[PDB]
Amino acid sequence: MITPHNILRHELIGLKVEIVEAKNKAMIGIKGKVVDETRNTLVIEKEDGREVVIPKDIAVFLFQLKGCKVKVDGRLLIGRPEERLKKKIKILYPY
Amino acid sequence: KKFLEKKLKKIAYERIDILMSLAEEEAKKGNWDRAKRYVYLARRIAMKMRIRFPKKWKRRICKKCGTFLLYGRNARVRIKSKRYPHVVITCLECGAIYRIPMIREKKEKRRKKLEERLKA
RNA sequence: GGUGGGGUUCCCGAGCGGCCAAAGGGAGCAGACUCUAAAUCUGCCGUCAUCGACUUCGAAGGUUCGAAUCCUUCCCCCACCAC
RNA sequence: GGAGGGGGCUGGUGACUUUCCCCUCUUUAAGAGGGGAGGAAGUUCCGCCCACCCCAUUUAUGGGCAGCGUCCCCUGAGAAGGGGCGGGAGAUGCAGCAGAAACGACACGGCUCCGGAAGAGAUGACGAUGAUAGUGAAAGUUGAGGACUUCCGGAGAACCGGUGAAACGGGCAUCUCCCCUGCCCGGGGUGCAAGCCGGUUUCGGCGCUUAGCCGAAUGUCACCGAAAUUACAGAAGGCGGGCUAUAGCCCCCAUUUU
Ligand SMILES: [Zn+2]
Repeated sequence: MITPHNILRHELIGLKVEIVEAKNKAMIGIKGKVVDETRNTLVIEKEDGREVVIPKDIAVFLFQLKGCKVKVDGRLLIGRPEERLKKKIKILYPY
Repeated sequence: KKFLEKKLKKIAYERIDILMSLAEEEAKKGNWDRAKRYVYLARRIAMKMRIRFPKKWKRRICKKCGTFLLYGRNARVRIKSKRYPHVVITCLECGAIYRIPMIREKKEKRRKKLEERLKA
């Protein structure tokens, strides 16, 4: 099962996602699934049919699990998912 | 108190299973390059985690190119056992040809038949 | 300004690219032992605390089938120098 | 138009004080003039000027550097960043598990021959987990009143390895030599807190500066400009290369966007 604690190490591809906050104004309001994932980038296919390239470190993501909705920064999702499942420890201080 | 019941290798095996299931689910649509990307990421996490492939998704992929092999579409599967028992997978994309020798199971069946002959 | 080096468990300290391989010692807890206590021995030894399994080898990136180890960068800690 | 990356530059003038410093100068001792930290001074990875000690005096032998731009590999929003430079031989390693087998080839099983045992002549054994059966036998076409078989042990021409990242065969990394091309000839070791002098423990002087301190000097304000004392950040003998961190403007590239 996919847990909100290990979502820092679970695979993001194959999960519906929407973003709630970002510095880009037009980025806010997208909904879709995750297809491709690189070191700080998701390739998201919308339900409308548009592929978008979303950087991770500028936005916060809301991943839709089996019933759950988890809000995680992409600053926590830094690194390739290969190296992220190797081991990546990120500690963020929003002061 | 037990908070972490799932370890690193267990989530690695789950990522193997999810990525290769999504590889099968996305390989039938028409995007073989996306399925090649899934097989490439699963192979990279297999060499990284030092974990072995499951026996379900073991023979469904190609080692040379990395395309997920649909049997019939881009993979030709023929069983020949005249000289030696073998099941041959043939990649239609690049041309890499692999097989499944079954000599030792035939040896076990042969020893069982020898025991049935000697008991009778 | 300069040379020869070191950072690994709470503290002193080893470690061939490979199964917590992580030598360990002292420390804490528990057992054993004793009238009590010291000393000796046994297991946990960071966690679940019975076997066993996972994390940390100053930090990051990269190579590799796989990093305490090999490469690069960022650091700190030593020793001694004015004549 | 908005986060980000790379390259370029970082001072000048005027006033105050020798009581911020150094140098020069005249003069009823005090004034006047000039100059005063940067792209990295940091990191110490290096080389050269300068010194001492040894061998040697050699371009005979031999040593050192380079194969750049280009290309390859790896990671990024694919601009950009990092590493490398030709070929051969020898040695080591690719743990554990798996696989016949982990770096030169092989022993092993399917294939051929021989010896032993078991069943059998319109019977019976075997056979869709494939039968007499063929091909350069990796591979592919074949698919049954098909049909004379099976095992063990030994020896051999050709083909083949369910495993693993990587295999009857080609790779990877390290080390050492010889096969090249061009340039240069003293070879090593320590380093200015080296080394030298008055002194002979300890001190002062040279190295030392178109800034040159050492108990580590380079001050304050305004302004043209817009490159400005704002970020990283400070000399200590000097010069050149590379790395690290970013202030202001200029130029170039990318995502969202319209
Ligand atoms: Zn292929």
